[PDB]
Formats: sequence, C-alpha cells, structure tokens
Amino acid sequence: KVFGRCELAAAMKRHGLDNYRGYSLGNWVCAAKFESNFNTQATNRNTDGSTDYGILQINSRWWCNDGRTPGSRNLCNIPCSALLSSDITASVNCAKKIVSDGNGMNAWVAWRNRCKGTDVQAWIRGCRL
Repeated sequence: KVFGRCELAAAMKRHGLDNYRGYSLGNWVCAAKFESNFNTQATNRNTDGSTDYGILQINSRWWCNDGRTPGSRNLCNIPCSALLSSDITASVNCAKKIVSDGNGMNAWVAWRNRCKGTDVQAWIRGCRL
C-alpha cells in the first residue's frame, strides 16, 4: 500500500507516534517519505547482506528476522515480512523500540540527512488530524 501524506499522518497519530520520545508527527512522516516514499512494500538490500523493510525501512540485522541475515538479532520479534503489510502496526511498534534505543531518530539515515533540523511541520500541514 502506498499511503497518502495525510492518511499516513493520521494512521501514525492513531498509533501513538505523535510526540513519541519527543519527536513530533512531522518527523515520522518525513522519515517515511524519504525512507520508502510512503510505500509499505519497499525493500532495499544493504551491502552487509541485511535488508531494510517497509515504510520506515527497518533493518533485518537487528530488528526483524528474514531468514537470510546471518548472525542478526530479531529485537522486534517479528518476521521482516510483517513490516510490509498495509497495516502499519507492526512497523510502528518496532519503530517505537528503535527510537528508544538511544540514538533517537538518528537511526534512520534519511531522517538524519533530510528531515533533521528542517521544518518538519510542513509534512502535516493541511491534514485533518
């Protein structure tokens, strides 16, 4: 499923991401836009053999199990496929643990390079939340 901007903002909000660990909603939406282009089915393989999955591109080296990333952990206790569902619940739940991991949102490279320190409120502008 390809989300629309405001539809994703409302889904994230409903799933408690707005101001989770101090990150306003706009951060989360901006991260998603640059990580997956709002596409829940997005996948990208890393040079170390791990793969990033979903709307928030969660990495199989630490967070989910894909059965082909040797020596990886599965901290979110989910198959990585769960991250690709049209229902974002699994993605949000695992994201909440990632952002609590200590580095905050800096865990998401696109966030750090493209969202951080920008006017993130713009990503939720015009939405009915």
